Amino acid sequence: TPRGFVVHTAPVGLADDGRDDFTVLASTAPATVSAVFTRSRFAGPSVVLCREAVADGQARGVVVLARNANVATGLEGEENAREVREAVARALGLPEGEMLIASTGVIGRQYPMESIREHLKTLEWPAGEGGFDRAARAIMTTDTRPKEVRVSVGGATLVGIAKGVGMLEPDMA
Amino acid sequence: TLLTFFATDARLDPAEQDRLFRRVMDRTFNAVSIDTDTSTSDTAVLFANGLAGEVDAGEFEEALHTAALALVKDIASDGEGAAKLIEVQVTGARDDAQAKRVGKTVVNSPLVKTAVHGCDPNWGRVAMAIGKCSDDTDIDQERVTIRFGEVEVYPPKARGDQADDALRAAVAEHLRGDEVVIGIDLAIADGAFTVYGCDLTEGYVRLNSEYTT
Repeated sequence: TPRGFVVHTAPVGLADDGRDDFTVLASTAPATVSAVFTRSRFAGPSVVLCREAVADGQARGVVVLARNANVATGLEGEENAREVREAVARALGLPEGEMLIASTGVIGRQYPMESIREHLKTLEWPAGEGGFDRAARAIMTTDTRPKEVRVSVGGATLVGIAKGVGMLEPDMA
Repeated sequence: TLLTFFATDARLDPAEQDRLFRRVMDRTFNAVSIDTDTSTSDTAVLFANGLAGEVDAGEFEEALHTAALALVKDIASDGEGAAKLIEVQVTGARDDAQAKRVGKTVVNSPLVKTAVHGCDPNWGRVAMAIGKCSDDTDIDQERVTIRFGEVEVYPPKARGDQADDALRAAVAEHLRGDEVVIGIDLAIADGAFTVYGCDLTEGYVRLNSEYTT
């Protein structure tokens, strides 16, 4: 519902079920951003990069990958996270620091880069807006159902989507 | 892993927004616990473009609170394996931060969590739970109250077991709903805080045993 939001979703073989598992949520318009994150000693590289992206309180989107958390995947894992984050920004004609990355799923498992590579090469701006439903499904792992919520305030709309029901007691800052 | 992202066309002051986002985040997503296992990857973001013009930061903070909170209960109802949502409401703490510390200890107690699952009014476990906060030496068991739904099981007024027998039965009734409420007063100062979680089912064990997640 809110203006200038578009949603990209697709299967990338994070699990082998052909389920949408790769989301890009972006804004056709510059967005001020507010965000908090885990403070884990095994913070994944997706997190480090986000903390960096939001440092200027200025960000236009997030690419989220579900069914692989990309954590404790050493230098390579850090390299794929740079790679996925940069290539999403780039496919969308956006500056790097204006795009964040978030990844959920198993620990200690390398991305299916071969597969993500090929999808990226097709990635482009979804026409029309909204689709937060697709995004709420596409991020979901041990969740039995999607989680969406929408509110009107003073002529503007605010939507939210969430996920997680295990490995869950956030302590974010 | 918790992931949640919020998107609005509201124009807001960037400063007031971060500040606003933090206060809602601490009351909601920072107030929920399924297994205590704070992931490696949590991420909560809000995107705000000005596309619809200037909203009252106040109206917005309310709106967001209402939103994150719906998603939070939604998280706890869906807790891996869960049959029941546990809402632990703490008041009378020395400060808010103790309230939540006491809240969290309660909802994170396996013994509490299983008692709520089995519908066994084993409130004494909620006593053990509070007791666990052994560094808070101003928690006085003489002054502390406990309730499940609208029934106070502690402290014992009078003598014997008949007060506890009836009303433990009343607790067993309230437990049968899909949402259990634990109320706890400390009688110290005005610290208040509600935390959320869920019963610990056997589904929880099967899921996290038989699958790799």
